[PDB]
Amino acid sequence: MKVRASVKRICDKCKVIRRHGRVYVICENPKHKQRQG
Amino acid sequence: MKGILGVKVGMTRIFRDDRAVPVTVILAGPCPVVQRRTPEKDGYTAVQLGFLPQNPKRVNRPLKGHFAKAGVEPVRILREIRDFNPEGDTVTVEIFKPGERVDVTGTSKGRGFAGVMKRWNFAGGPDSHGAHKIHRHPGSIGNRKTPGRVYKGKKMAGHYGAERVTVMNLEVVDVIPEENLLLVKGAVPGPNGGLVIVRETKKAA
Amino acid sequence: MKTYVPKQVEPRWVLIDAEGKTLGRLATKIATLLRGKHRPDWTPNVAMGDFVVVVNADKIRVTGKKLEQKIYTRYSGYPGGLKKIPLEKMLATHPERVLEHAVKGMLPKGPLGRRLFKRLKVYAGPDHPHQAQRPEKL
Amino acid sequence: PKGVSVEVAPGRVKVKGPKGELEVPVSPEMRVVVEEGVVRVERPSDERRHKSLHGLTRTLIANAVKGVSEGYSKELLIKGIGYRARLVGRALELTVGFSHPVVVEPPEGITFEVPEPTRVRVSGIDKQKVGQVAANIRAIRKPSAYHEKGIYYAGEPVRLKPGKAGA
RNA sequence: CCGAGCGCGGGAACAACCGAGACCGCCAGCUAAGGCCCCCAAGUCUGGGCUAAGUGGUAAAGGAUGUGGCGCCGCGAAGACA
RNA sequence: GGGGAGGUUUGGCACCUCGAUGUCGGCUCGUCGCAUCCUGGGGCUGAAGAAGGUCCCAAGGGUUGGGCUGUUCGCCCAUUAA
RNA sequence: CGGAAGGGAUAACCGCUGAAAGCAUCUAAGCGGGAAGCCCGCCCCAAGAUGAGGCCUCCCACGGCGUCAAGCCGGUAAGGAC
Repeated sequence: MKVRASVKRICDKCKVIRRHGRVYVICENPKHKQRQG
Repeated sequence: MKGILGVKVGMTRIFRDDRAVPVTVILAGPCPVVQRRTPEKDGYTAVQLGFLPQNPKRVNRPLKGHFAKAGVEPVRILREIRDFNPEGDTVTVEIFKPGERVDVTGTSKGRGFAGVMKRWNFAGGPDSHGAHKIHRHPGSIGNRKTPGRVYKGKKMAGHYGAERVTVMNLEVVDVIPEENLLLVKGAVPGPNGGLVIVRETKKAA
Repeated sequence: MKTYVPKQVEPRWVLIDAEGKTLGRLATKIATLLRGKHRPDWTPNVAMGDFVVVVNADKIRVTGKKLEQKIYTRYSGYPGGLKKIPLEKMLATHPERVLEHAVKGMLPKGPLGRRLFKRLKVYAGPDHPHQAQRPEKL
Repeated sequence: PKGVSVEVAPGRVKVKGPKGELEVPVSPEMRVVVEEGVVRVERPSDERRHKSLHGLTRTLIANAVKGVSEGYSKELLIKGIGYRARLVGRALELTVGFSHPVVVEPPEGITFEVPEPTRVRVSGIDKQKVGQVAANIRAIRKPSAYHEKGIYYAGEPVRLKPGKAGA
């Protein structure tokens, strides 16, 4: 994942936080460190 | 950010320390301070600085024999150190001590209208093969139709000489009060016996 | 008949606020005044529109993100000479500009449109040169 | 909020306690007044921005009171090997994974204090600027570094295999 | 429709988009298209809805706890979401 | 298997130019672009360290010299943080 | 000998107190770190900066037509030039 247009909730222990302007997806293991980009 | 006025002399190599040093000397001499400057009625913080005494009739009129202290005029008249408030008296040379680094300002001698090689520096080219018609020439300048304009400031065939430059970071090794001289790591701009102001260096403050 | 021609009218000075006013809404008015268009004796070709000195510009207000957003461009003929300063810093250094600018593009442009801008003298303050009348307004 | 010392103003609740006083300027939007012995807060309407600001501010000033009522309990547990924490004069001189001793200096508004080298204690009389410097030390030496060693608050380290996974 | 209407006014400028057929004069009235904050002529009119991006001020499949409004099926004072 | 963007390539079109718009590479002189090759920083890593991979921000400055071929492209050469 | 040091705002990103939505969050209020990038410091030009700026001094009327209105004409004083 990590930076991409498509960004899911994948693993339930993730949240979508519209932070600093744009969509992210944060968790514990930052291997799913997604981001609308 | 203190200062001093000076004239140029010498360039050598004084085998001081153990190795050798290209040594340019300057005479700061009795170089006057004849008018301070203050914010409200100026806007900065400054002092005018005179030089070499030989002025009789050819000068006259305002003098600033007025000013508030006369002292007559040099003949190389006076310039201005910025951000500098002195102790008062006509400063000399010993303003700086052997062990400091400084900056030095002066005119570059006149090489006038020159060729682009001896200027910014270009290339020209083909001594033989190509032709003979474009040895010392710029060749190109700008694009075809768009622009169709010749770039403003395109390093061009022009003047290169009677200008001026301030050099940073030198190293004054000597200074003789008895005759008023200041000896630096030879780098002086401009010809011998000309105009040059010394001021302190810049580095981390 | 034949429509009337004001003779040499006297130049009436004024004064407007600054602080609290919206940047653009202000000039809109201000402009009109620089020309005779408020006057019941306006004429295109003469410029007799009121000398608007302005006080405390430095406290001009404006909407949205324009503080940061808004970009004041400047381009020397030198290739790469495009320098864009933001409204932000433009307040910080010589803010008076920002008004004079928003303004200077609300006039027309023929040799007198600029004569008219001379007919305007803002300061960031208040203060001004108390020359005469300059009756405050709103 | 007993022996506190609130002080309503236009949009700034200056509050004194047995330790010090803080100023907590929030938007006048909603309702800021002290009444009957405890402070209150209430939105203008059921509106997104309004609602949010109402909560935000309510607990902001709520903590603000508790801060001068002593809200300090934050301190870092430096786990490692050769990571020693010392305190000389005004400066805490800890010496961690960095080749040199880390020079920390208790500043204006809070008071640190190093009990033993294993762990640094921070008495923080300013709930805001407190977690800031907690995070400052924890980000002067980032912990967990694959296996261990660094600066932990107390948060359990997520592991990751050691001299392995280097294909 | 131009060409032959580069004669007119909108369209920022533009033969053909919109409006509209120029015998001439006028320092006279309405009105078209667009338009009324100032270009530039006329409402910073009136009244209420949406949006926070300069979107407006020109892009898709697709994506998200962006925001307003509508609807559906449990949970719940027997006591719930967390 | 879908959706786009770009206008370098390769093509389709034949509106300016047939009372001329002199087509290749190299010299010289560049300047812009960013989808960064180098140099910062940072994210993640099937990342111990080392070095590596990949993704985001970032053009300020830099982008070498010889062999073959007219040749740009290419390979080689000895190198370089590149 | 020049690229410095350093200051100020930032990207991507890393963080602090903190809600809507009792819990969470790096944010929607506020605040901190963070790049060879941005502004400056640095060198140079530069008041034709029509807005001609500022400082320091230096010289000074009626002499013949303009009575009231701005000029016009002949030499002078600081001066400046051939």
